[PDB]
Amino acid sequence: HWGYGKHNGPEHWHKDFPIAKGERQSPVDIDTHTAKYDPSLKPLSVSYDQATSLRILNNGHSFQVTFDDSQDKAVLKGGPLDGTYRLLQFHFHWGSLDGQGSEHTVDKKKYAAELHLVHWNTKYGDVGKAVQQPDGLAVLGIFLKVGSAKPGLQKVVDVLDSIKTEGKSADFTNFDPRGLLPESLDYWTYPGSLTTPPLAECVTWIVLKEPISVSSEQVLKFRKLNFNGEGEPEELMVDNWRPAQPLKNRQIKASFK
Ligand SMILES: C[C@@H]1CC(=O)[C@@]2(C)CC[C@H]3[C@@H](CC[C@@H]4C[C@H](OS(N)(=O)=O)CC[C@@]43C)[C@H]12
Ligand SMILES: [Zn+2]
Repeated sequence: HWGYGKHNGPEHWHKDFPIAKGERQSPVDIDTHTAKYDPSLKPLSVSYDQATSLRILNNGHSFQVTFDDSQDKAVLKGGPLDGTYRLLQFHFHWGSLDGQGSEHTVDKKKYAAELHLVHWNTKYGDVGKAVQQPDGLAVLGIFLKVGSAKPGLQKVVDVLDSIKTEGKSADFTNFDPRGLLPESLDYWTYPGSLTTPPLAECVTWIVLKEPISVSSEQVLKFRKLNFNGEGEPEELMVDNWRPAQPLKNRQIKASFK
């Protein structure tokens, strides 16, 4: 029922998901001058060498690459985190044009897209239990700007024609998510939420300062996806981003000076 349109988009979500007006909603604007450098923050540990990708799926609100999270193979540790977080999936949010698409903003700047690598805390045993906990999930957010191609994204772009409509999936084995990371792991962190329904307040956000560059041809392929199922009136999957929500009583911390 929910979506990104005039009649079912972000301003409607609170009716089915009243936590939409809660105290730790995401995304937020990152005011770079107000974010406090925290020398106590650890470097982020991204251990993706044994990652096992399984499938690529159009879920009607994004496309996602799902991983085997039945063991500690692709894990996030350190940074602001206590314990070990398993990679479940990554997905993107993007715009109809390059001047919008990101969920987080930086001094009100919107990027063309935002990559979310979703991880869950192994102390809760499964992701369904983890989404009920304030420290259940860690989402690594990476901004995309348009310029030079990202070679590590091309394997993803080239299969999107096979998952055009809601509910379509394909084999997507042997994909290495290290190819989607920028040079620097400098980050901002704050306590927040899932950015789609059910908007659960279960996420430690880790947003990288350094964007990755993708080509116009790569983001054009995102924009050919469809929100609709096959047969249904064609509605391009564009502008699948929630705007910035009130920061309320929260501090954004920077890992860097
Ligand atoms: C599988 C877990 C358990 C659960 O209840 C689910 C299904 C809610 C929806 C979640 C999913 C985890 C992966 C995604 C995270 C995304 O949030 S974001 N955009 O902040 O990264 C919201 C959409 C998403 C599919 C959750
Ligand atoms: Zn997301």
